[PDB]
Amino acid sequence: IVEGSDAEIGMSPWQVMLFRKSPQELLCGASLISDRWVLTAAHCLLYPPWDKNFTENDLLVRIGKHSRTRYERNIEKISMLEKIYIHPRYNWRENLDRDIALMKLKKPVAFSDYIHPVCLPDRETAASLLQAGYKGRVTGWGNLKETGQPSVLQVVNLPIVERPVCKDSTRIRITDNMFCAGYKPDEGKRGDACEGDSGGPFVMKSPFNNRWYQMGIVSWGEGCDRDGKYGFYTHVFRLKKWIQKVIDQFG
Amino acid sequence: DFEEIPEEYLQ
Amino acid sequence: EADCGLRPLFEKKSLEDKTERELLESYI
Ligand SMILES: N[C@H](Cc1ccccc1)C(=O)N1CCC[C@H]1C(=O)NCc1ccncc1
Ligand SMILES: *[C@@H]1O[C@H](CO)[C@@H](O)[C@H](O)[C@H]1NC(C)=O
Ligand code: NA
Ligand code: NA
Repeated sequence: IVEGSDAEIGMSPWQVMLFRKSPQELLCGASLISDRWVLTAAHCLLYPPWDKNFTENDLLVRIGKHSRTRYERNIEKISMLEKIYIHPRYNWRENLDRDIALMKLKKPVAFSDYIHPVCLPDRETAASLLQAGYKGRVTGWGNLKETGQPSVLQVVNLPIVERPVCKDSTRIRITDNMFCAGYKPDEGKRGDACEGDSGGPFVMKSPFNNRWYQMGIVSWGEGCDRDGKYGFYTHVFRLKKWIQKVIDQFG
Repeated sequence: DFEEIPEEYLQ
Repeated sequence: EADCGLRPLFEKKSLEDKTERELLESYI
């Protein structure tokens, strides 16, 4: 996260770290959506241009974390993966359309002060909150700059951007399964996701029921925190029918 | 970099 | 889950985090 700040303790208790076993390193962010299911970006697991194709046994999920590198004894919980599910129409060839994946844990994780699931939006909450100017919050342990790495989880709040501005900022083909967020050059403030933040959540706190909803997944961007560029996020609600299909079939 | 995690999670 | 999106150290104890107000102010 570029131009963010240190998270407060328990600020993002749905935050998940995807952790590579060997070599032991941060792979991606992710989010906890129930005691047995974790949501992330497909490109965190499958991206053939970079020879990335992880299997369940390659990875661990670390939940309840704050420090990036520490083993947070008596706080974090480490889970093994039972199964990975990637969206069947994930477009790794072109533009990361439908950049979404689910991971089922081998065993349920115990909730605590530091571990708690985020809500997924309904049609109404998405329609109400996914509006240009409305801010969400992005969290992760990714790079602090485009070209180092944080001690603890970082957070930044960013406004959703009008679709034509998103489209005009890039040569990549944008789809309805994406939205973009970030400040404009004239808006002064800044901030962005960066490499390592992939798969983490873009969340909004509903002013109607005071619950946090995951509206987006950190997907892609051209550089980090560049003027006139914006971060792109998987549109969770647009892909919710797939999420529900997978959980209903395999849950 | 990363602190070693308990071996139970790598077995 | 019925309890999703309510943080033990914040909403569950009626404490606010340092920047959630910025989000609320944007929801015009
Ligand atoms: N920079 C590429 C742009 C791109 C987008 C879509 C298809 C191909 C290439 C990118 O973000 N990529 C290439 C594959 C993964 C993704 C990435 O690094 N995503 C993390 C990220 C998030 C926000 N800002 C910067 C990077
Ligand atoms: C990724 O890995 C799986 C299994 O190892 C393989 O069958 C698949 O063809 C690979 N490439 C994909 C899914 O694009
Ligand atoms: Na364009
Ligand atoms: Na920017």
